Amino acid sequence: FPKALGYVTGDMKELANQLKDKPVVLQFIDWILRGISQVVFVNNPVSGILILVGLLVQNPWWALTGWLGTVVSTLMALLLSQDRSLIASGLYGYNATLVGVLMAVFSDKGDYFWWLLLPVCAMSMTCPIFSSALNSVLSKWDLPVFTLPFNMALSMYLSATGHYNPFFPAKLVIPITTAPQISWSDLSALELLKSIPVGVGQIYGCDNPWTGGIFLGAILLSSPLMCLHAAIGSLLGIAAGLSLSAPFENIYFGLWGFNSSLACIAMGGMFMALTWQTHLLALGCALFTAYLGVGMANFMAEVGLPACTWPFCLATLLFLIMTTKNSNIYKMPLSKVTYPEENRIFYLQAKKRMVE
Amino acid sequence: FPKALGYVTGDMKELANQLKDKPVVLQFIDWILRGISQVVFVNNPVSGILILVGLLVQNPWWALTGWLGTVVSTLMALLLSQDRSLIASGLYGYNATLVGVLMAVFSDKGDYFWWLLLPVCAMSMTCPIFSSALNSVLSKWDLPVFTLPFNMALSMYLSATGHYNPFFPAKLVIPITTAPQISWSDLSALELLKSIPVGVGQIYGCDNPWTGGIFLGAILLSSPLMCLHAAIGSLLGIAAGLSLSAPFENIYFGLWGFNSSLACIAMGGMFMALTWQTHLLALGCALFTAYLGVGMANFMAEVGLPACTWPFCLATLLFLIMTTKNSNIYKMPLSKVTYPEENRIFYLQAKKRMVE
Amino acid sequence: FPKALGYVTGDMKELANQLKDKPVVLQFIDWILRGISQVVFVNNPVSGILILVGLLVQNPWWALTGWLGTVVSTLMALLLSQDRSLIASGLYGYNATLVGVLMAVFSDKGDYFWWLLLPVCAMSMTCPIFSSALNSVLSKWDLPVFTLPFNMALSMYLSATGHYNPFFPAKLVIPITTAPQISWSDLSALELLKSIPVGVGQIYGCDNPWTGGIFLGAILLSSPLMCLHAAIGSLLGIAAGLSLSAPFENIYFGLWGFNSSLACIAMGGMFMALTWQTHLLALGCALFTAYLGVGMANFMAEVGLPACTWPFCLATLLFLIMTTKNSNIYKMPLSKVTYPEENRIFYLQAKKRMVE
Ligand SMILES: CC(C)CCC[C@@H](C)[C@H]1CC[C@H]2[C@@H]3CC=C4C[C@@H](OC(=O)CCC(=O)O)CC[C@]4(C)[C@H]3CC[C@]12C
Ligand SMILES: CC(C)CCC[C@@H](C)[C@H]1CC[C@H]2[C@@H]3CC=C4C[C@@H](OC(=O)CCC(=O)O)CC[C@]4(C)[C@H]3CC[C@]12C
Ligand SMILES: CC(C)CCC[C@@H](C)[C@H]1CC[C@H]2[C@@H]3CC=C4C[C@@H](OC(=O)CCC(=O)O)CC[C@]4(C)[C@H]3CC[C@]12C
Ligand SMILES: CCCCCCCCO[C@@H]1O[C@H](CO)[C@@H](O)[C@H](O)[C@H]1O
Ligand SMILES: CCCCCCCCO[C@@H]1O[C@H](CO)[C@@H](O)[C@H](O)[C@H]1O
Ligand SMILES: CCCCCCCCO[C@@H]1O[C@H](CO)[C@@H](O)[C@H](O)[C@H]1O
Ligand SMILES: CCCCCCCCO[C@@H]1O[C@H](CO)[C@@H](O)[C@H](O)[C@H]1O
Ligand SMILES: CCCCCCCCO[C@@H]1O[C@H](CO)[C@@H](O)[C@H](O)[C@H]1O
Ligand SMILES: CCCCCCCCO[C@@H]1O[C@H](CO)[C@@H](O)[C@H](O)[C@H]1O
Ligand SMILES: CCCCCCCCO[C@@H]1O[C@H](CO)[C@@H](O)[C@H](O)[C@H]1O
Ligand SMILES: CCCCCCCCO[C@@H]1O[C@H](CO)[C@@H](O)[C@H](O)[C@H]1O
Ligand SMILES: CCCCCCCCO[C@@H]1O[C@H](CO)[C@@H](O)[C@H](O)[C@H]1O
Ligand SMILES: CCCCCCCCO[C@@H]1O[C@H](CO)[C@@H](O)[C@H](O)[C@H]1O
Ligand SMILES: CCCCCCCCO[C@@H]1O[C@H](CO)[C@@H](O)[C@H](O)[C@H]1O
Ligand SMILES: CCCCCCCCO[C@@H]1O[C@H](CO)[C@@H](O)[C@H](O)[C@H]1O
Ligand SMILES: CCCCCCCCO[C@@H]1O[C@H](CO)[C@@H](O)[C@H](O)[C@H]1O
Ligand SMILES: CCCCCCCCO[C@@H]1O[C@H](CO)[C@@H](O)[C@H](O)[C@H]1O
Ligand SMILES: CCCCCCCCO[C@@H]1O[C@H](CO)[C@@H](O)[C@H](O)[C@H]1O
Ligand SMILES: CCCCCCCCO[C@@H]1O[C@H](CO)[C@@H](O)[C@H](O)[C@H]1O
Ligand SMILES: CCCCCCCCO[C@@H]1O[C@H](CO)[C@@H](O)[C@H](O)[C@H]1O
Ligand SMILES: CCCCCCCCO[C@@H]1O[C@H](CO)[C@@H](O)[C@H](O)[C@H]1O
Ligand SMILES: CCCCCCCCO[C@@H]1O[C@H](CO)[C@@H](O)[C@H](O)[C@H]1O
Ligand SMILES: CCCCCCCCO[C@@H]1O[C@H](CO)[C@@H](O)[C@H](O)[C@H]1O
Ligand SMILES: CCCCCCCCO[C@@H]1O[C@H](CO)[C@@H](O)[C@H](O)[C@H]1O
Repeated sequence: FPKALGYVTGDMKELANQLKDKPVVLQFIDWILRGISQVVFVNNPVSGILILVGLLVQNPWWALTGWLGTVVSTLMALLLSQDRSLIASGLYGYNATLVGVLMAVFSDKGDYFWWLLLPVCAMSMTCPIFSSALNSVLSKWDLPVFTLPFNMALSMYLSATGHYNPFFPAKLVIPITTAPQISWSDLSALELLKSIPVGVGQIYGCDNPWTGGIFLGAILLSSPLMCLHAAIGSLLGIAAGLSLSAPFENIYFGLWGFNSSLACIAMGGMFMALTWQTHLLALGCALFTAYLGVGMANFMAEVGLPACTWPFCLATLLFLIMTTKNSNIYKMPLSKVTYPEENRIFYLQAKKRMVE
Repeated sequence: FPKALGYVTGDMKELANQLKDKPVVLQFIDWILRGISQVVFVNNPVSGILILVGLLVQNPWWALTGWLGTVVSTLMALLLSQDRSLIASGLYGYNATLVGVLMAVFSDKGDYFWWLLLPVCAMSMTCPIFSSALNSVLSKWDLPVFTLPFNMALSMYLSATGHYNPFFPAKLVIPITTAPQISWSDLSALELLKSIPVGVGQIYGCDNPWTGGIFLGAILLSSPLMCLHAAIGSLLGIAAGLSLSAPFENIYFGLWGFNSSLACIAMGGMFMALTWQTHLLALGCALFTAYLGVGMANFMAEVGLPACTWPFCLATLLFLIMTTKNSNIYKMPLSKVTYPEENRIFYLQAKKRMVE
Repeated sequence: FPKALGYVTGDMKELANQLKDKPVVLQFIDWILRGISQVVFVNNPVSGILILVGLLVQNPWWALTGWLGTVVSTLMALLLSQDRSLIASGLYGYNATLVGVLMAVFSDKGDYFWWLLLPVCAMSMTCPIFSSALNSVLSKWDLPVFTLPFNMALSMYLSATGHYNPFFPAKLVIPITTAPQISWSDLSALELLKSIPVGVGQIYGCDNPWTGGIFLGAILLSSPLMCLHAAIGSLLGIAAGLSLSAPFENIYFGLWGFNSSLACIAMGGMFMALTWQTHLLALGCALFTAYLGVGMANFMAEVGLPACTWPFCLATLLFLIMTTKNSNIYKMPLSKVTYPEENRIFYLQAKKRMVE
């Protein structure tokens, strides 16, 4: 356990290095699994395997379409001569992971609608394009693209099909038009506790509590700090939902937790170096993101769309673009971002250099 | 009167300088009052007091929530280590002024719904963040953020609550679905004249004609040119409304005047040096802004939102980003923007330098 | 024929050069006709005459309002001291061409509603402003503005009037709310073939097949490659429509073809040098653009608007911003863009220089 562990924590760069001479198919599978895990900012193929297992526990059909999307986007990125370092760390696959899974989730035709593999492929082939274009812009400000490629691809696909498409109908999204009757005496502490892993699970559209727990274990295996912040951000989404008197069903289903979870991971040591100041900033950002999440869900329902993780992308870019004159609130150079423990060591070293 | 006057015109930089050694609470109150007056591009705490009086004449509850928002945003800006020069000239408070007032205005729970002070605080704490992020982008093109922070915060809050929220319901916004019967014989010249100050008053969501008049006097006290352009832009909004056969009630209520008023102030000597060419350009921009105002009100009503001053921000940024080869149409360096009289002296000097 | 031909192919730069000394009214008419032809990226006044003839075959009223818009925008661009090279090649007129025609097309008052010439003028005067502002941004990334000026002007005008305006009502746009009954046995190969020129004709909102054919001949006269790509992109839009089970009426009317036609022209040798790789990329972009076209039509119908060519602008900017490490997928310097034959000669020369 102690020896074998260190080999599977972090971003497994030793395995990445040892694969560079191995048969190209093994390298490809490594890129697929890292693409899957990058949905939660993790660059680790063992975490990608565990996330696959969680997807399979939720619904093997969604596991299939998410895996298929990852493969097609990775192949497209190669056909289009994208940067190999980005491909090899999964950054040309994770948006198509979300595309495949959530196309399955929002289909109105149910499990194993095999025709769905056509649009799943089609939209997956657009993810590198979306990814390349956005990167070419945002990298000039040293910002990441997050899941903007996925959200653009999905809003476009779901607007194009809609509920009335004869071939690929989507689920009908209906805006609220009555105040939800709220009976606070039925509030269940056990179900709210359960909503924390579910909120993590909904990052991949999964409502099964066991799947959210498996996702948390995947993150934990890569990085304990990231896992802490995933859980905390899910929790903060729950608290926000209750602050706005949201129907308990939606909280229990994790709909208030996946955006704030993603924002809390990103801000809590990932793209900002972890100090007590940026920890509080990440809690603030998670809360803010939950409020933006419900606002965008309402707004998008007026046009028949889900919000998915538009809220996370917009909020987290906003917090990363804000400046301060506080030396302890430090944004990571993207070329130096790995995972919170390591980022913190970099920050402390650079600070000792600043103090010389 | 003549001696004491000069001390209260302009941006009162002598008082700003004399406060730098005074007790920190007096400095803070000065920053609050300047934040209030910056809603109309004025950097003057006496104007901020007069605007407070106008708010109180409209509705003391809105005065309270606007003041509270200004205070919380200013405190947040300090907690977040924002630039002190910007804070001290009110630029980290005015967006939260609008947030506090217009949250009161669009609440469906009426005057003195004390629970409303919670979201008023919450959204006010986001205004520095919105303000910092936007500034970090727009200042690279030497552009101001205008009221984009406020409009983003408010669209997000109002989308998140909506009309059916059990705790903080908003007013219901209903899109038009019948042509308004228009009886032109009832057009009242007295009421259209009255619509000019009301259009200025609606910059802070105030429909009381006395309040609009007090706002005009606040602007006048700081700068006669800015006050002229406020009035003219309100008037141009009226004319636009009539050009589109708008219902008289909406014109009389000032809904056609506040965006074009703001655009006319901004363009008429503030962010462009005042020449006869830029005066005409500012009239054009005010008209354009009124037309964009009604377009965005219709579009946003389709999703349940008011447009507030999205039209002013988008239109005025558009006119400030346009280039010309006309030496007399000159955009002010932001580091040199104070108020139109002074900006014009700078422009004339720089032009004499250009002619040497 | 052989001698006189070469004088009218391409961008007719010899005529442009010989006009520089001629009476200023002839120069102005040349700028008008080039503005008209730039709707399809053509810089050629004979093509502009042929496109006028096609407009007249569709509906002389639309010919009138499109011509009037071109004239007013060109005059405005001069009044505002815009760059003369851009004006003289039609780039300050084509957005107002579309404004005039499509305001006529979406009016609910029918042919020869003479009052419509007021908003046609008004919105045409905004096209240089929109054009200047957008250029000032996009030219920093070496990107064109495409028809974003037109689409912004039109979305703003149509939102401001809407269907219920007492003076300038627009056509009512109704979102889909039932699945279209689809009877595939009635599919007509003759009508699908006819949909190719109609798809080109709808670039100017024209459904008459003869008008689309005249437009294709205008493009052909300037550049055979551009004409090939116009036809192919229209065809690809047809195929997309059938892939999404669109009602045959909409395909036959060319609604699936005009955006993908424009994208295919732009990408197929115009703003990318033409190689077999960029030819395939342009086919992909045309298909992608057709799918985005239907998505934006659905989304915009939820707020009462047409999509017009928002899809073409957004998709083509996206494909032009994507990077690759493929030396054969080469984006043209804007200062070197003329028409595909010539651009290809430039690319081959620069490549021989790269290989030395
Ligand atoms: C969720 C929406 C409605 C509001 C989001 C607000 C948060 C983003 C704010 C509220 C409290 C703020 C924190 C309160 C005060 C502090 C301590 C402050 O530290 C100091 O200024 C002194 C110590 C030092 O030198 O760093 C740094 C900012 C921070 C973490 C703030 C960060 C931003 C926070 C978390
Ligand atoms: C409201 C929407 C529908 C249209 C908005 C149009 C305005 C922005 C346009 C219309 C008339 C234009 C003005 C008409 C002509 C002039 C004179 C022109 O001056 C000159 O070109 C010669 C003198 C010199 O050298 O400056 C400068 C631009 C200006 C003010 C134009 C500025 C822009 C204006 C106000
Ligand atoms: C319409 C939406 C749903 C999908 C749009 C997908 C297209 C944009 C993709 C699909 C097939 C792709 C093409 C398939 C493979 C090739 C060959 C490839 O050439 C090479 O990599 C080797 C030869 C060389 O060195 O150039 C260049 C990219 C290209 C044209 C690809 C360009 C982008 C294409 C057309
Ligand atoms: C029972 C737990 C051990 C299972 C088999 C060994 C896997 C441990 O991991 C091993 O770590 C080594 C580090 O020196 C690497 O060189 C190996 O490639 C790697 O497999
Ligand atoms: C091509 C698609 C855009 C790529 C932009 C990457 C910018 C972010 O940077 C990446 O963040 C990852 C976390 O998600 C880390 O695993 C990587 O080490 C880091 O380089
Ligand atoms: C190849 C790895 C991905 C999973 C493939 C699983 C195929 C299951 O097959 C599906 O099983 C259903 C019953 O469970 C049937 O109702 C469906 O018709 C059938 O297609
Ligand atoms: C069917 C999917 C196969 C994907 C592998 C394609 C790899 C080769 O395609 C590309 O060729 C370019 C030529 O200039 C190279 O620059 C790129 O590195 C390469 O990715
Ligand atoms: C690369 C993408 C390939 C897509 C292949 C689609 C094959 C469709 O297959 C069909 O699916 C239907 C719906 O589930 C079933 O009812 C049919 O039995 C099956 O033939
Ligand atoms: C270019 C694409 C053409 C594909 C034609 C495939 C037709 C498949 O079949 C059709 O599927 C429809 C789906 O709702 C049904 O409504 C039709 O009755 C059925 O005939
Ligand atoms: C590119 C187009 C691929 C999808 C076309 C068919 C999708 C809808 O086809 C579905 O399944 C059966 C397939 O024969 C039909 O009979 C059903 O009516 C329909 O629900
Ligand atoms: C009746 C009008 C006068 C009221 C009291 C004096 C206020 C005038 O203003 C005074 O101007 C001086 C300029 O020399 C400053 O030094 C003072 O601080 C300021 O109070
Ligand atoms: C932090 C929030 C953004 C600040 C950007 C300020 C850019 C505009 O600049 C400011 O304009 C004011 C008028 O409104 C003037 O009073 C100031 O003197 C001037 O610096
Ligand atoms: C402290 C400065 C801000 C203004 C505070 C005013 C408090 C008024 O108090 C309000 O007065 C109403 C009657 O006018 C009552 O109906 C409300 O219940 C009461 O809260
Ligand atoms: C409760 C509200 C109190 C606001 C005052 C907080 C001022 C101190 O907080 C911040 O500390 C930073 C430490 O690096 C400094 O750089 C900043 O200038 C300062 O604003
Ligand atoms: C910093 C923000 C503090 C918010 C304090 C909210 C206090 C709520 O106070 C309550 O308000 C209700 C609505 O007006 C009244 O009906 C109750 O009497 C009153 O107790
Ligand atoms: C974490 C936040 C939990 C706050 C619980 C406070 C409940 C206040 O009370 C509730 O207010 C609702 C408002 O419409 C009413 O509908 C309920 O009947 C009432 O019990
Ligand atoms: C963070 C949550 C704060 C707001 C919760 C309560 C807001 C709605 O509470 C309001 O006033 C009374 C308060 O007891 C209730 O009885 C009323 O039903 C309700 O209208
Ligand atoms: C019948 C076809 C010819 C019609 C009249 C001559 C038009 C041909 O075009 C001519 O080409 C010349 C190139 O040397 C130019 O110098 C002329 O200006 C141009 O008119
Ligand atoms: C002022 C409005 C924006 C102008 C930006 C022009 C950038 C594109 O560049 C232009 O493309 C045209 C094709 O459409 C070519 O005819 C021109 O030669 C080329 O310069
Ligand atoms: C001047 C060049 C543009 C075309 C002008 C055409 C004017 C036609 O005039 C129109 O003709 C219609 C019948 O066709 C009548 O019904 C309309 O009332 C009349 O205005
Ligand atoms: C009624 C329409 C007439 C249009 C012609 C106007 C041309 C002069 O107006 C402008 O004057 C500026 C003065 O600095 C020059 O820089 C510009 O080149 C010029 O276009
Ligand atoms: C520069 C813009 C000038 C606009 C002139 C508008 C003239 C309106 O003219 C009117 O048009 C009506 C509608 O077609 C007709 O019914 C009337 O007979 C005609 O007088
Ligand atoms: C500032 C602009 C004022 C213009 C007033 C012109 C009135 C033209 O006339 C009006 O046109 C309306 C159009 O639907 C009709 O409903 C009215 O009955 C009619 O009187
Ligand atoms: C700037 C305002 C210009 C347009 C105002 C009138 C537009 C609608 O006027 C139209 O035509 C006739 C004109 O008298 C009216 O009698 C009709 O009722 C109306 O349909």
